[PDB]
Amino acid sequence: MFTVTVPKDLYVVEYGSNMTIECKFPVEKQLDLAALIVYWEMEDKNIIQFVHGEEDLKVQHSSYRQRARLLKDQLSLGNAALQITDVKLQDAGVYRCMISYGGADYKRITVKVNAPYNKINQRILVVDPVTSEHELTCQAEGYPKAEVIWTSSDHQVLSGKTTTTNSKREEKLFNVTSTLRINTTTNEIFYCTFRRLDENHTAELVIPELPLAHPP
Amino acid sequence: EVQLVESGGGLVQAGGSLRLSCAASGSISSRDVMRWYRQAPGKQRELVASISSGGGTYYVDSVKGRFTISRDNAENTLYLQMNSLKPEDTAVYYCWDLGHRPYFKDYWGQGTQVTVSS
Ligand SMILES: [Mg+2]
Repeated sequence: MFTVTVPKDLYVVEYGSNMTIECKFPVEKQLDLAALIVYWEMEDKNIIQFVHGEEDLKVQHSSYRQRARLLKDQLSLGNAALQITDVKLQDAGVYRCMISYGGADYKRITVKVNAPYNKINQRILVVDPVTSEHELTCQAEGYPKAEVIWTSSDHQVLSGKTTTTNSKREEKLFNVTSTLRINTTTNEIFYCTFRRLDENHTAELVIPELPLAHPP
Repeated sequence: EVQLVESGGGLVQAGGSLRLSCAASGSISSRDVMRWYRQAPGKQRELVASISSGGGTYYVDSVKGRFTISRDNAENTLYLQMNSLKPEDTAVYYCWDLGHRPYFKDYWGQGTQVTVSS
């Protein structure tokens, strides 16, 4: 038989990365580019439709527009590699490559998307300069859900209040917020650790000088 | 599963013309790509003409400007108009279809003999 080979059937991919997923098919001498047909699909979405040595863009699902390319140089070496730019959680799923070249076969590939809380926004506001009470806030987005552990500079656990909402900036991604209210002094250090539930990303918060530009 | 039945083959003299027809029955689609191949006696089977879903066509060099592949999706019929026949056009012509609807599969007709007398 003419058989499409897949060197791996499972890709774990990092949110926002580029992935290349490979279908291997036999090519002996120079390939008849005309004869070659390559389809890539994820579930019901068409990604790549390569026929008569060209792509039909008119048939590609919009969610794969500008971000999906067949590597045409690879085609000569029996390689139907699909590259997807800026991978999101919606790109997780089962991919099929379909090749017709002296016969016709398909293979399934599973893509999983890992979305870590690796990016942490922080904010330190004084609540009352007299008590020296401050509000420390860390936020990050990821999947799945995360707890936030607040630690002192001596790595003792402090109690904060966490708020988990569905991201508005993207989809399926959780937006996690924790704030620590504590009486503290300039140059004291705090850590907030995002710990996914079911990896540990830590930010350093340094207490700044009390601002002198403040109303009564 | 799909059946392809080619027709129109026969005896034509050089400079003559004929239309081949392929009737496709079963799990067909306007998204399927279809083709005409031919095999001269003890030569290798070659691709003659190709039509994509988008109606985009490829022709082998030896038939460019003489042969026209077209599709009627309503009647599930593929056509080859063969003009300015030459003796080397003599072959069995096979209809071909790449199915995607149930699964991804290609299907072959049994072929139709074309004989170009000089
Ligand atoms: Mg070949």
